[PDB]
Amino acid sequence: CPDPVYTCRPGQTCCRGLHGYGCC
Repeated sequence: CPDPVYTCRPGQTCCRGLHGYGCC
């Protein structure tokens, strides 16, 4: 999640694990 806009909740880190961008 390089872009400024956040897809997930704040605080949580964005991980590119699963096929789809997620927050873990």
